[PDB]
Parts: sequence; structure tokens; C-alpha cells
Amino acid sequence: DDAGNRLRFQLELEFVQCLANPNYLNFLAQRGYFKDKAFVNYLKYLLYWKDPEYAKYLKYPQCLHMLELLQYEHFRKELVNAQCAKFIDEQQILHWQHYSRKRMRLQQALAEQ
Amino acid sequence: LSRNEIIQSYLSRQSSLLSSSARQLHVLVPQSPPTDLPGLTREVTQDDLDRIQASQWPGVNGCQDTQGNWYDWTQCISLDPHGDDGRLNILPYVCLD
Amino acid sequence: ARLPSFAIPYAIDVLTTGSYPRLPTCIRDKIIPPDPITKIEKQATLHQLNQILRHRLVTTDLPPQLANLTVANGRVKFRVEGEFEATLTVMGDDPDVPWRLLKLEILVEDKETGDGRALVHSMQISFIHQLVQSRLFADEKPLQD
Amino acid sequence: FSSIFQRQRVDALLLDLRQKFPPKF
Amino acid sequence: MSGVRAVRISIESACEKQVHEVGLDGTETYLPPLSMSQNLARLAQRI
Amino acid sequence: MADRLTQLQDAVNSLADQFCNAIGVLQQCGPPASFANPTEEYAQLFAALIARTAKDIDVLIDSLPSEESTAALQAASLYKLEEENHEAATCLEDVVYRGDMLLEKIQSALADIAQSQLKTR
Amino acid sequence: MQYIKEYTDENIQEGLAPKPPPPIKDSYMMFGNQFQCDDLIIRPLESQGIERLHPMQFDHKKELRKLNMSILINFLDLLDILIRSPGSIKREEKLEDLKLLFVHVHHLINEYRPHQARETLRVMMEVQKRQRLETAERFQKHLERVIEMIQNCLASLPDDL
Amino acid sequence: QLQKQLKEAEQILATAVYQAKEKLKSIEKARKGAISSEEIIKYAHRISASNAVCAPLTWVPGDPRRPYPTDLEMRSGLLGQMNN
Repeated sequence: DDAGNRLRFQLELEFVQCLANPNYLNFLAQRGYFKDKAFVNYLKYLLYWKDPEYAKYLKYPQCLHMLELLQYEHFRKELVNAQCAKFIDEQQILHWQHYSRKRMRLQQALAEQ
Repeated sequence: LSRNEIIQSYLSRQSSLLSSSARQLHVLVPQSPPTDLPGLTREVTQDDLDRIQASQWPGVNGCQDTQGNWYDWTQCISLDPHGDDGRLNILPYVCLD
Repeated sequence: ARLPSFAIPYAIDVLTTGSYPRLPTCIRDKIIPPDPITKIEKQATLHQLNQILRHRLVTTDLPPQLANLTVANGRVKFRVEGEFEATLTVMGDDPDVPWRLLKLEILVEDKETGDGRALVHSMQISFIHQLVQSRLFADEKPLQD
Repeated sequence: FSSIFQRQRVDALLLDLRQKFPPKF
Repeated sequence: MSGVRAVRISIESACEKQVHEVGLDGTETYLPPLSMSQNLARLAQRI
Repeated sequence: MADRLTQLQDAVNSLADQFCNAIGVLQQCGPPASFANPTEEYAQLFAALIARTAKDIDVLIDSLPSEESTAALQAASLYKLEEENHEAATCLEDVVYRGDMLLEKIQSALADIAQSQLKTR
Repeated sequence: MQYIKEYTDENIQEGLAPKPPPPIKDSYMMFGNQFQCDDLIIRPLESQGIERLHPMQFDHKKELRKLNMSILINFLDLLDILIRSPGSIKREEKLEDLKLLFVHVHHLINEYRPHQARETLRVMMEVQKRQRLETAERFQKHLERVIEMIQNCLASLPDDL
Repeated sequence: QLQKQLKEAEQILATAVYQAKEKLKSIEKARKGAISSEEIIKYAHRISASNAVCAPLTWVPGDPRRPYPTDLEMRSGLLGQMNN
């Protein structure tokens, strides 16, 4: 099945890079698909993205760290609170400006001497 | 867009100069007719790899300078192309980690 | 029009070992409790604790009366054969950690006066556990006390 | 959505142990 | 590119400084100091 | 970020921005005519800034690498570095092995001394 | 936003009835909204879409200096347009012209970006190699000290005997 | 006097072999994964052509772009559209 495999491939890759989103994670938590165990079998199944020949395709990288964090299951009972999801979002964005702050520090350290 | 005023124009000045910036420039490098794969076509040898590892090669392993100081790719170069106090600061080319 | 710099160390962290250490660990530390201790590391830490316990026993004035000791698995097993069983274990370094009283047991038994039951209830054994743990935290020469 | 009733003597012995060996924080 | 030869690198990932919590307005707190005997104290407590 | 290349990109964009700013200032504001001094000062400052940006772009261009170090010179050096990294790995493994054997021997010796000293009591 | 529900319905089962991972695609995909067909060049060429001013001599630094000077001289000629004949057709060409020049100044230095990428791998490998040897030497010095330490303590012990 | 000196030698060699086994563990993890260089360069281009893993250089809060997929990419993907 070429077309079925193609659609499963593309749909699964949009799902995991979508699963990089903390807000979509809060949506899945509040709308409560995490308590279903078909979903936990799916999330065990989705760890084939960690292979290099499958991680060759993941344009948004973080999804994989959060994917490990999803397998814990104490995690999925959590994230229904929007405050912790907002905290995860603040930490992701504040990490994302990392090399920019490194650039600012390096340019000011060059500027002072 | 509609109006530019002394204070706002001076803000533009300091922002543009802080983004951008006796000679102390890099030593000029000429054109290079021997290049290793296309130009000179050296069969893979060994002198070139030993030069790229250990010696000083001013087009490949670093940027040389007047006043003599050598800077490889991971370092930041401080220069002064103008006759001012303002110093150009070339950031590192690689930035390991 | 400009193409930003290629950020290779993130890609090296992807393709070699398929994860991302680079994210603030306060996510996993705040939300999730830490990972349970596996095997291997357990045996290595127990072996190091056995060595530290030997070297701590040879310094302290051990009670030489009838307390035959076996460093068995990080537990020094002070057992006088008549009456009393103690298991002791240090937590941290060699010089300054006090002792923990992991299991205390009373071997004195008569199945007639104690009416077919234990001579001392676990309430009183736990009380003596607290008392001897306190006098261990008094930090004298501990084993004599 | 027990106590075997010989514990009076053991308890008096515990009090004598408290006195003869005091706790030390 | 233009069919440049690829060679099998095996690069150690640099794991020296791990950011624990990124503070608001900069100031990351690199928590681990990577000790030795305190690892033994951690794993001895956790057993 | 933080490269000579991103510096050169930002310098070229600052050049284009100084072009648009220079025309938009020096056409919007001027003394009327006759068939001011602040505007003349503005013109001098803008010309100086454009010249400085051009000099900086030229210096950064001189700074980057040459048209020597083609990609095959990078690739062959990478190959040689992989081989020497393998050799350094095995050498480190050998020295670690010798140290591990010596450590296990001295550890067992110290354990036997401790056993004897406790058995004498 | 939605959740693939048919495959998650597939996953709840036992035996060997769960499904395998899909095979790798070596052709056009449609992730997100762009296509991202594989085997793409990292720098798509300038001949696909715009003009090309520079020949295959392509000695990057000389042509970058040429394009810098061409940008400045075309700005001066645009000032000559604004002085002489602002209603000319040429200014539209001129306001296109230096745009093309600016595109090339970006398009050359983007061609330094694979090279920089490859080169950072090289220096990382060198630093990697050096650090290994340093630890080796560090450890060997420690090993030597431990050996002689043991030796002198052994040298002490028959002197007690 | 044998014991204390043997102990200090043991401790120094223990820290030495511990740091050496740390570097050996990292080398052995690097041995497990070995990729061709052009695959690393290509993947680095896909990860940082658009700012996905490293932020744009002039970013202020309220800018639409984010290091996660984003609402528009989700609502315009195959996942949002083709099932709905």
C-alpha cells in the first residue's frame, strides 16, 4: 500500500512535530485523550522517530524531548493545568533565545575591553 | 516614516553604529589559482593535510594580521579600520559550543 | 533573503543519539520525580559502601565482646548470638556521616511466657530503634554506646 | 468509587531504659 | 555540494554545561557541578 | 548566530537601511531656497556613516576564508581526523585498562588488611 | 487541530495485530504546507529565478568586493537620477537594479554557509582529538604518581620490618 | 601507616579512573552513532533554514513565529484539513 503508507508517514510526522507544541499538549490534556490507553500504545509506537533515518525528517526538533516526557504517564495526568503548560512554553521560548543572549554577552565583553 | 526628529535621528545613528562597529587591517590575500580539488587537482597527498592541521595557512586555518598576531577560526578579531577610537570586532567564524 | 547559521551542535545531538539534552531540565525536575535506581549502579554503590564500611570499622573502637561482624552488602550486621541483631550502614563519606540503624531485632525468645507470640512487639522495637538512633546522633564513640 | 499482656513488664523495662540511657538529639 | 564526498564522522556531543532553569530576563542557572563522592551520596540515599 | 557571516549580513542590511534613511531624511527636511545648518550636519553625519559601513563590510569580506580550502580539502582532513580520533580512543582505553587493573589490586589488598585487623580485634 | 484517530484505534490490540512503522519516503512529501522534496541542494542556484552577473571564475572574495563597490556606485548614480531627471524611466530600473545587486550580495555569502558548516565539524573533530589525548596524558600522570606512591610506602614497610 | 597511605593512593586513583570512565562512556555513545557528514549538513539546513531550533536575531515578544509547530501550520496541515 503505497498511498496508505505515504499518508501514514506524512500524518504521523505532522502529528509529532505538532506534539512539540505545549498548547496543543494542553488541548490534548484538557480534552482528555491522554487517559485512553490506545493513545499510550500510540505514543509507545511513535518512538521510531528516534532512529536517525526517521529523525532525518523532523524539521521541528524539540518534539522528541517532549515525546520522551510524554511516555512517563505521571506527565499525562499532569498538563491539564494551564499554568504548568504556560511554564513549559516560557521555558521553551526562553531557551530558544539562547544563542542570541550568547551573542549579546560576547559583543559586550568585546566592547568593554 | 512621516517625521524624523533630532532625538529620533540620533537614535538611528547610535543604533546603526552599534550594529556596524596606522591601519591594523588584515594582510591582503591575492587570488588563488592553486585550489585543491578543482584548480590544481592534487591527487590526495599528505603535505596539504599536515599544513591544514599543524602549520599556519592564512586562507584556510586562520586570518593573519598586521602587527603579526595570528587568529584562527574560533577566535574573535579586534581591529580598527578607521582612524578613530571605534574598534571593529569581528566575531568568531566557528563559535564552538 | 539571508539564511541563518546552521546550528550544527543541535543536529549532532539529534542524529547521533536521538534526543535533546538541550532544554531546561526544570521541566522534568519540577513535573516528574526522578528515575528509579536500576541494577549495575546498585551493585557498584553497594561495593563502594562495603569498602567504606570496612575502612570506617577499622578506625572506630568496635565492641570486641561477641559482636561478629559481616560487611554483607553495605550492612555491617552486628549480631551477638545470644540476644540481639543490629544492621548498620553509613550514608555518605568516610569521615563524618553518622550511622543508620536499618534493622534492629531481638533474638530473646520463649514461646510460653510470651503466649506463643513474640517477646517484644514491633512498637517497642521501633521505640528502641528511635532511642539508639538518637544516641547514634549524639556522635560519641557510637558503637560502644 | 495485638498485645500479649506481658507488655506491662516490657514497658516498665522501656522506662528503665529511658532513664538509664537518655535520648540525645 | 556538487557531489562532495561524505565521510563518517562520529562526533562527541559537548555535554559540559546543562541549563537547569532559564531565568526570566536571561541568567540561566547551570545547576550540576558534576561531583564525584556526592554521586555516591545521592545513589546511597536513593537505595 | 555570532559569526562573521551574520555580522556581514547585518552590515549589508544596515547599508541598505542607511540608503533609505539618507534619502528620506535629506529630501523630507531642507532649508527652502534663494534664487538648514542642522540639515547640513545631518548630511555630513549620514555620508560618514555610509562610508564607515562600506569600510566595515570590506574588512569582514577580507576576514572570511579564501577560495582555497575547497570542500574536498575539508573532507579529506575530516577523514584523517576520524582515523586519528579512533587511534586516540584506543590509546585512552589502554591506559584506562592498566589503571583499572592496578586499582582493583590495591583495593583488594586494602580489603585484606582491613579483614586481618578486624579479625585480630 | 485534530488527532489521527484511525491509527490510534488500530493500536489498541494484542498479539501481533498492531501495525508496523511506515517506510521511509525518498520523494515529494507535503509536511506542513511546503513540499520539501528530498535531494534538494542546500543553496538553490541563482539561475533559477533571477539574472546572474558573475561568471564561473567565481573567486568569492573578489566578486563580493566588486558587488560592494557596485552597490555604492549605483547609489551614487541613483543620486544622479534624482538630481538630473526624476521623471526618467531609468530610476525604476535603478530601483530594481541595486535590488538585484543586493540579492547577489546575500546569495554569495549564503554560499559560505555550507562551507562554514563543514568547517565547524572539522575544528570540532580537532578539539575532540586534542581533549582525548589531554585526558590520556592527565590520567597517565596520575597513574605514575599512584605507582610511585605505592612504591615508597612499600619502601617504608621492610624498614619497619 | 600502611593503611592510611594505601587509602589515599586508592582515593586518588579512584577519582582518576572515574573521570576517565566518564570520557570513555561519552566516546562509547559516540561510537554507537556515526553519520555521513553531508547528512549532518543537510539536516542542519532543514533544522535552521527557517528559525526552528534557534531564534531569529531580531525577536520581540508578540512576534508570531515560535519554536513549536504554530497554530497556522497546525490548522493548514494535512492533520487539520484532511480529516476535517
